[PDB]
Amino acid sequence: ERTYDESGSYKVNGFELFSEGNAEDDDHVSVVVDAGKAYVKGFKVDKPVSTRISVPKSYDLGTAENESTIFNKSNNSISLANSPVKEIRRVTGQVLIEKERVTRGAQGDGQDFLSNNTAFEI
Amino acid sequence: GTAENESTIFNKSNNSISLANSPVKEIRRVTGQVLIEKERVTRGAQGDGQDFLSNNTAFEIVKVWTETSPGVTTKEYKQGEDFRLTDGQTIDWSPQGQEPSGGTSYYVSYKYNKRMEAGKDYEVTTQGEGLSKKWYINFTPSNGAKPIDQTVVLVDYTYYLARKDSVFINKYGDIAILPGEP
Amino acid sequence: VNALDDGAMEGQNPLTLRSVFSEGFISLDKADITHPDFGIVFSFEDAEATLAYTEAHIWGRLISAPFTEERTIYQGQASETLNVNPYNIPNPLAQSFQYDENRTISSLGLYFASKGDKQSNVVIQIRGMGDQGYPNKTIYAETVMNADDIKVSNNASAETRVYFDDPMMAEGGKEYAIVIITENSDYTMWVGTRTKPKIDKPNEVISGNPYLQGVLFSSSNASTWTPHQNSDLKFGIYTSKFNETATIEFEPIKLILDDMASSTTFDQLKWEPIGNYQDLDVLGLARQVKLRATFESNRYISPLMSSSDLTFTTFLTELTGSYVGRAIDMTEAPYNTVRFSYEAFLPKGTKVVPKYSADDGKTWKTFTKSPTTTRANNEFTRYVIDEKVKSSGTNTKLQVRLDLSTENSFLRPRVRRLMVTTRDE
Amino acid sequence: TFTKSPTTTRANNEFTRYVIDEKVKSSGTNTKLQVRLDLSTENSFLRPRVRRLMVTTRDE
Amino acid sequence: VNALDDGAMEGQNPLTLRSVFSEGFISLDKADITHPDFGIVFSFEDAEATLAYTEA
Amino acid sequence: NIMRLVTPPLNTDPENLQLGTVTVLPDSDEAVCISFAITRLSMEDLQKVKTRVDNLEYNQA
Repeated sequence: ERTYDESGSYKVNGFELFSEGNAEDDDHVSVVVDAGKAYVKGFKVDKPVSTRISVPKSYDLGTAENESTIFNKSNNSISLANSPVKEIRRVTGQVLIEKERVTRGAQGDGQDFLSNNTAFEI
Repeated sequence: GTAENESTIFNKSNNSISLANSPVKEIRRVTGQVLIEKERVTRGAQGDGQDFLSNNTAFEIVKVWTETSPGVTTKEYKQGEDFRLTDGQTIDWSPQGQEPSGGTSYYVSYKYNKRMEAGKDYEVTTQGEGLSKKWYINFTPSNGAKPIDQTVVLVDYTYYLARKDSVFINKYGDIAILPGEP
Repeated sequence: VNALDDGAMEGQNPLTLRSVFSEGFISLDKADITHPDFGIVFSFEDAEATLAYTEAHIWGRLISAPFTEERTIYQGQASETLNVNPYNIPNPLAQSFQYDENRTISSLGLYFASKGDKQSNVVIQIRGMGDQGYPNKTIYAETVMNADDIKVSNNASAETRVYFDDPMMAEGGKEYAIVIITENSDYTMWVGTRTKPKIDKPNEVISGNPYLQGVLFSSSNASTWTPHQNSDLKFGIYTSKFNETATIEFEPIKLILDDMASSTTFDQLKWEPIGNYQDLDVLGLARQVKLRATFESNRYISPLMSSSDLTFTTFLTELTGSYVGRAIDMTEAPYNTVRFSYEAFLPKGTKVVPKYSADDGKTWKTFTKSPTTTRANNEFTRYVIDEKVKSSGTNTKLQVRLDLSTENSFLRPRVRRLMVTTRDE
Repeated sequence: TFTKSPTTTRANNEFTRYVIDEKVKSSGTNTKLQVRLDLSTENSFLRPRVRRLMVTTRDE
Repeated sequence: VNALDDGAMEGQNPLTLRSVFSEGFISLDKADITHPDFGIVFSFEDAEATLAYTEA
Repeated sequence: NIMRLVTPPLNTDPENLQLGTVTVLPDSDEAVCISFAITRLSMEDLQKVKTRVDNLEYNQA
């Protein structure tokens, strides 16, 4: 009580963090905490030897949608903003069809279906 | 059934646009090209650095300029030597040309694809009844962001599917039904 | 306090003091003048900042004036005419002066021999005088004078009067130069030169120097000045002494019984019609109410508002404007406490709301604490706020703002010696 | 010569900020300081540049 | 940082900031020009120092 | 969160003493480890701070 009320919690020495990457599990990264001494809540905490701990790997995904880029005929490559890409959900882009053969329906003044249902200009 | 990328040219004369499939359940997404005018941007401390736009889907920069009073252009920066668009997110000042001082605010105008919000950017209505019933995207609200004129508007939405079944009777007198493909 | 006096900042990647920001109001380097809300004007002679008049019906006569002028300096001898722009006529000028005491300059007197067309105008400026006795690039006052305002005469009799929106506070023992600039090559001014005959009295000649403590200057770019020792302009400087109160009266005046009750509900000491409003009126449902307004005067009343003919809308304009300082990058020095100190002169009907942002002016916060007050001088008062802005965590960005607003045109606030310091506690 | 590698922070397109923080003396204290930079090239066109040199010392 | 902008130093027994040295590359007072290895040149407009061309 | 915007968790429990933080890169074995442990200041260290304050004051004069 006296210690906490005077100085609170504090470290004396040690407790350095080091990354080792030991393959104990592919879904974890090993971390070493060096030996060291501290006073927590006024109680001494003396550790003679380092302690090993493991953190789980980060696999949570962020979604990028409608990432726009003007296509240029001169340069076909277009870059993606976010670096660690996992998969591309969809790529869409205006395309021109030339000389598509269509059969006139039997009904007069009717409707003939196009091969693609996303058309917008004839 | 899922209808995706259903495309229709937006006209400034006629805001309504129709959906092809009649029994619409829910509109997943409405997207259209929108022009922001006079967006305030703060210059970042790093010289020749990057300043992030409010919207991360931008694809074209119209005008970058500063003003000390309304309507008076102190300077207009030239694109391709003073700044460029990078990743459709940032105004990159890595080009050799001039740039605002660090900490100063400037204006930006740019085009981006906005995901329209129901009951804010557009309202959904209907005219007919039964099989002839239709669904329309009106873009009625005044403050709502409207698509640029003569640009494509893409609508994703789902709709119900009909089913046709066959009735049978066996030698035991048991009437039964086989469900057909929706 | 030391940083307050620096007044310099680099454009590209400036080295900034960590957890310190101060504004001496002596240079534009520390200010984000391009900000949309920036509408403050500096006064470098006083190291102060205030609001300039902006226009955005009946007439009104300023009866009791808010100050009385007196002509302290006057060089009346004239002999010749000098083109304002001698070195560019096909096929600027300045005149130095000084005072032995602290005087409040209110207006200037000049004499023009000829002027340009209707559309032409002349820019009048007061600039400071550098240690080597030459004009410097600092400008303390500026105004634009149209052709119609410039009176002219063939005997140096017409005196055009120049008024500035803010008064020029001339410090005792310091030199100051009047500067006259115009792009038009058809402007001339009377000048007095030693040993030359007087215009109106050719029998007499100018024996001694016209004005001994001043020199006439000329330049082809308003930067390199050629002195004329033997010559001085014919000019006159007026100084002012403010009085206790000032009164305005408006010409006599939606149905009068509703109207007078409706009007006198709004015309009161605390709404934007500030000051002791009065009226007298006439009976029999007569339409002619006559309004009066009285208010406390001070040394910072605008001469240009006093001289100009008022209206009920030019008067009772509520002026607004804000100071915005450049964003400070406190990455390397995170903070969670802010001490905000500033001196502010607040006439009746004015406000100075401090504000800060920790996100490059996306959002502006306000302090919850009330400032502790310490009186600086008769006008100004020191306001200090010390508040833990963040309860947990630490910010990494700082941007200082001050919001100024007025109820009427004549009474405006003034700020100086802005100092902001952050801590991590 | 300092044994630690400098931590780097970019300043602009050209310049980069180099900072070293090292306990030069393990025991005792120095009482004299003189600061130096050695500059070098290996052809006549491409040359280094330096600016905003700041050195400070502490007793820890 | 403040000392970086001073760029003045007295010749005989100067008063110097304790535990601070900073060069703004704006004045030759801080520099030891007479040292044998001194070989840089100043660009006062940019506050920068660099190497000038020399033969052999 | 993305590497530009990731931050460590915010905690105010008195019962725990923070030793540092471990950042993991997105889908990688690599990890960055930094120690931010609060450490004591002996009387010699506080006297050195007092001396540094005196030097700061002297430089200010």
